Amino acid sequence: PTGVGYDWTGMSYQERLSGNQAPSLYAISLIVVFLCLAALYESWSIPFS
Amino acid sequence: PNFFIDRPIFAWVIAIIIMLAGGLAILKLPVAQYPTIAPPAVTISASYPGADAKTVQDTVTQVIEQNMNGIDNLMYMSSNSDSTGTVQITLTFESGTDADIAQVQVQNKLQLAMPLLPQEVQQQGVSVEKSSSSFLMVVGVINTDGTMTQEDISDYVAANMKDAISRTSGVGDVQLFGSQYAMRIWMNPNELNKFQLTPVDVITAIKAQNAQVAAGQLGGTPPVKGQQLNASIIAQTRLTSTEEFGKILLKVNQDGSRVLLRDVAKIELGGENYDIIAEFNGQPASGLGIKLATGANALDTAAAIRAELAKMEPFFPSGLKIVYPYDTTPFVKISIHEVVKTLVEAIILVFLVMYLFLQNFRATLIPTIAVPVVLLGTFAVLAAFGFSINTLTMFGMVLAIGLLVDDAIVVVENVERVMAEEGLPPKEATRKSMGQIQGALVGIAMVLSAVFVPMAFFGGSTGAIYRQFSITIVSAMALSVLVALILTPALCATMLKPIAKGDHGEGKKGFFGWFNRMFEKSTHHYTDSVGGILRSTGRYLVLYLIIVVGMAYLFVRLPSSFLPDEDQGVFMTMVQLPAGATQERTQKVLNEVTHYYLTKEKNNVESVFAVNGGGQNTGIAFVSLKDWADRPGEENKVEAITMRATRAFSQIKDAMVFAFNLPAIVELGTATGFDFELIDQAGLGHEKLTQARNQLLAEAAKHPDMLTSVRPNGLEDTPQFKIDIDQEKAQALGVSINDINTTLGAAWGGSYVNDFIDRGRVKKVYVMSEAKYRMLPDDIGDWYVRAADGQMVPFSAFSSSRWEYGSPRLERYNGLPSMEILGQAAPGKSTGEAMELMEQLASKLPTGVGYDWTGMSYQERLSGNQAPSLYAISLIVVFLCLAALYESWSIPFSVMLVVPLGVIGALLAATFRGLTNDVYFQVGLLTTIGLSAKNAILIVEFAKDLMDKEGKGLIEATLDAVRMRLRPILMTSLAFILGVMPLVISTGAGSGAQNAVGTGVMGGMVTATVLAIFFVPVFFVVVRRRFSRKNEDIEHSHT
Amino acid sequence: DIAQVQVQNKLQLAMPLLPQEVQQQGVSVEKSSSSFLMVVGVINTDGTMTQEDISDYVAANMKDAISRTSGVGDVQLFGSQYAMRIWMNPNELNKFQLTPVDVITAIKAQNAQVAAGQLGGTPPVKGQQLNASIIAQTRLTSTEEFGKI
Amino acid sequence: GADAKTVQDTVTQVIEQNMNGIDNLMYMSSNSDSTGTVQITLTFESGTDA
Amino acid sequence: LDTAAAIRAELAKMEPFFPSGLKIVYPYDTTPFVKISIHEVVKTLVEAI
Ligand SMILES: CCCCCCCCCCCCO[C@@H]1O[C@H](CO)[C@@H](O[C@H]2O[C@H](CO)[C@@H](O)[C@H](O)[C@H]2O)[C@H](O)[C@H]1O
Repeated sequence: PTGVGYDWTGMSYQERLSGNQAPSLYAISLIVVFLCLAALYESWSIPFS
Repeated sequence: PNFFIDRPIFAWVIAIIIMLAGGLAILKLPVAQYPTIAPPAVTISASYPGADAKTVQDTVTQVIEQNMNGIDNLMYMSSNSDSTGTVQITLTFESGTDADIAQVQVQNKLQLAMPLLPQEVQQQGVSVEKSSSSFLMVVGVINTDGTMTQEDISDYVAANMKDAISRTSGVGDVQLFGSQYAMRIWMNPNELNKFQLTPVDVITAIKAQNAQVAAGQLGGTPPVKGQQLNASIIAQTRLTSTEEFGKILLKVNQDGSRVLLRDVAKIELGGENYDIIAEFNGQPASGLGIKLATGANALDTAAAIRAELAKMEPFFPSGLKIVYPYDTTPFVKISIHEVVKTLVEAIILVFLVMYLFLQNFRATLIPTIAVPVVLLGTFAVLAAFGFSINTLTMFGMVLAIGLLVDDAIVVVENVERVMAEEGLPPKEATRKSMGQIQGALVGIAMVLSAVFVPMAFFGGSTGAIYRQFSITIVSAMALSVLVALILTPALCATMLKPIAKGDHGEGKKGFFGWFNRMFEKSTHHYTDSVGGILRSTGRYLVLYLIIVVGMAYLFVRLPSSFLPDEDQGVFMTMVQLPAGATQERTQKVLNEVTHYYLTKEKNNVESVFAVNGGGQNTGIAFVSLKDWADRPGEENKVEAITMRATRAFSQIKDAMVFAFNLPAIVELGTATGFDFELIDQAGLGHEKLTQARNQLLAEAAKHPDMLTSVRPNGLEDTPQFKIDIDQEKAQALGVSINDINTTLGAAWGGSYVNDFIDRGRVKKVYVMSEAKYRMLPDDIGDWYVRAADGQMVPFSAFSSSRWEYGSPRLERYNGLPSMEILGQAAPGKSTGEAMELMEQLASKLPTGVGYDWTGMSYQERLSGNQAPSLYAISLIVVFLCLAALYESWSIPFSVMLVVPLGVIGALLAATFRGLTNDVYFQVGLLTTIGLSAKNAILIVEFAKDLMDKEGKGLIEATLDAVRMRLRPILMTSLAFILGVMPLVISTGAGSGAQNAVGTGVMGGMVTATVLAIFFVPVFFVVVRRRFSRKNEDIEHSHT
Repeated sequence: DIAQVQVQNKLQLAMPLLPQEVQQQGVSVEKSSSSFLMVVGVINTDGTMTQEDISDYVAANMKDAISRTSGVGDVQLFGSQYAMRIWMNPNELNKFQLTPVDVITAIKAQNAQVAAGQLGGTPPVKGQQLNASIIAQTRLTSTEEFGKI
Repeated sequence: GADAKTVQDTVTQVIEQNMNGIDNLMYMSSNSDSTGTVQITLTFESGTDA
Repeated sequence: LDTAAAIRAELAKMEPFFPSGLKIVYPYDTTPFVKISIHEVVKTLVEAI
């Protein structure tokens, strides 16, 4: 009924945390690797390739 | 550097990364109006019901000032002992101490003296609190139907909202203003003398019939073997209603009928205490003071608290509505809105200059990219070092905009300048040009951070204040020189368009460049001229000395504020009734004040909070004003508002009432002025010291040419009421003195006796006299004390009564008896001098009359001997760095000599606006100096380069140099002064700052550069004439 | 600091289980030294005063601000502060039919402050004009007034 | 000797209103027993100074 | 050496409100030694230069 909600805590809280962390983490990490290659290698292309 | 010219995209990558660290830093960057600035203060508060000033000073105040030994980093200890029975001891610690550790040490030394306190104090509370007087917001609570009083609303407040406000995001401390529902029994004296009863019986029976009892449990361990049942055994449950307390027994008569509580007194859920009485526009109200969480954003906490109350709005009882007296937040949104507008605006202006001078969209696109970055990164390094977006940090940004604007400009310019001069394709041009300005750039970085780090190391609140700017600006400057060394040269080599040798695009533009000629012509005019002013020198040295001396005179004749007072959307008008006054009179003058603001300020005043604030004797009104867009004019602003209000309450009253606007940062050293503390040190009487204070009243009032407005900061003695109990007569009749005093006490002050439990919240239970039977001294006759053998004795049988004098508010300083004395320096004179004359006057005072400083006068007494040492370090570090950059111990003087030329024009205009030598003015001063020196440096170096690496003469060289350095100096100062312009001519929110910064700066830039482009080569050329014969002249060499 | 406060914390778990003589005579928690950092001496050349007078001056004018210096662990006082000292006469006590108990209880009665009160105290009556302090049983200041006990 | 709904609206709920402005707090959870016990657990941001 | 200097300022401050003839004396203090002892290491370093 109305106003009866849910949560995870302890164990399940921290795992909701790793879920919530997955996408941004491959986002940031993937985008860094990009910069680093475009930087070491003077190319815009090698990063897309 | 040279490196990135060929590695542009490496440059872009670092740019990007600084940007994303920046943008990230910016998305999640805290905001408040000002950063934490005040030394840590913890106040211990406790109340002793019924007590007078000396009772709380001499039973509790002192037991704590004796047990507060060995706590880390004590700065000073200061206590009020109010006749309301409350005692408040303020411990301020060394600036930058762990707030928390301090407080816990304090709370624990307290928890150890706790057994040497009286019993009422122990049960009434001793609290240890961090004392920031800065509440993020005050929400007022009202009822449209006017259904309830204040005590009801108040209890509602304590019962429903503080829970859901304190759960709101960003809300740190939540505080309750008012008295909750407590069980209030108003005794009836005649009704009690009736039945052979005293307050003793009242209290004692009340204790019997209302508590819980050490309960017990069935099947309890260890049970018997094979046991079966185990559950809770309910005992004496605390009483729920008045209706049950009426029926509690006080005395059984012979003929059986019982005498209940209901009989002898009026019984009601009442207020816990009724000293403080509040109206929001005449409608009764209670209030909440919300403090922002630590490391929290102010504006969201505002918006969240607001959505939180708005949802709860429909479940408010009949007619109750939420209102807003106080909110630092909307002003914060608008000041910040205006700083962003500025930074962006200066960017647009730089664009307009760069275009309308270099007239090529790509060139103008570069600096456009440079600053957003330096901005972001700066935002980031400050994010890294953990600052916040406050007035000090953002205006610390504005002040550095000139350095950013200039760093980018110098480079793009010199490059273009090189192509236009020589006809290299863009790259080789940029390499050449970076080649020209590189050594300078690292140099400038070193001289700039040489004037900006020393100001960081200042001490106390002022030093904090400075550290904000110092760091803000070293970061902006740092990132901008690097951007200048890494990206921008690469941006030039890349997106910059080649310009034909000997171009200058002279004329050609029928529609446009009818200007380029004008500027070319005037540029030779210019060279012509400067050579002429090196042709004879003397005049211009005199002229210089003139300017310097003027610089100084003006300097002396300048005012010294701390921070400008700003129209902050709210202010307060505080009220003081004559000594001895009552609630109703004070209250009267308040209703008159309130109605006045609502009358003769109908177009302005939005709302008034009247706080008849215990003690009675004083009252106070917190005042709200409508949004800034509906108070446009000059007479509609706080200046005028407060003036017309003090005009109102000046003559026409029997009570003194002033109306004022607040300092910006709440805990402000009042500029010219001081906090003197006069201390008693010999086992001396309060009498003697008060009379000593009178003496220094006479001695400081006799010196108007130094000191101005010297005052005590407390409430003077008032007459009090002495009731001398003939103990003999009491031991005679057989009455117990414990019973006489404890009954008397219960009668006029009251006694906290029990707790009760209403609706599922535990609340207090007091017992006092009904109003009308404890008011005027004759009421003493109305009360009775029963002996051990059982008979009634009126009080006028065993006591004598009289009037006398006493002090209601007993003050202490660092453990000893003292009297606090505020004061400021004569209209012209300085605080330091005044403080000195105060020492010479107070030196006239008695043995056991010693003196000391605190707070404002403390902070101002120690870290003010730092100014000269820090600018000594600055002069020497800056000098040493330049001595390195040029290869001379002497040439540095040719650039250090410009420093007055900018300073002079700043104070000029600053006096012409009659502003004040404040922080904003001063960091401005530096900034001004700083660019004056950068440009001086670029010119000096260019000259020298010509002399050396080309073997050009000295005079020709200076000419050439200054010539190639004319076009940029102008572009920048042009851009700057033109972006800054709005700071000077802007009102709207908070523009006291905007103007204060802007003025000195703009004036500064005008005289700075207008002087620079003539005095620099003079400075150079003369100073350069204290060096070697052969070489001299010069013009051969060998590359 | 942290240590001091955890230890002081377990000490609060022992505090209501300690007697009142102990509680009111003083329990102290110190992160202090092993030995003496220094010893400050207080004297009088002319010998105008005895020694206990000097001592009183030491706990009355001086000791409080020394134990508050930042960085000072403990102060020890070589001597005692002035306290109102009553030395009973035993035979004199059997004489008048009295014991030390009477002494204590009576001394408690004739010497304290008391929840006094206020004329015009809130809530006053409508149209009230007076609001002032009611002075009560004052604690006794001198030896002589202890004589009359 | 006290009961549960007694300890919670006299001791527990009184404490959770003073736990405002505690830094690096993740979640708050409290038990209120008639065995005489009342118990409050504050779990904090991962890595907070204990 | 610092707690020392602070106790000096507090005491020097307390001197004047003392009664008739009172004087402070110095029986014990580890400090003058610390200062003067490290000071002789200094005289050394310099003369040695
Ligand atoms: C912002 C763009 C820059 C262009 C602005 C040009 C205006 C210059 C304003 C102030 C500079 C002083 O201007 C200059 O003063 C000196 C006088 O010492 C003149 O110099 C002249 O006078 C003195 C004698 O009086 C002679 O030794 C000198 O040979 C002679 O040519 C300059 O020819 C004159 O132009």
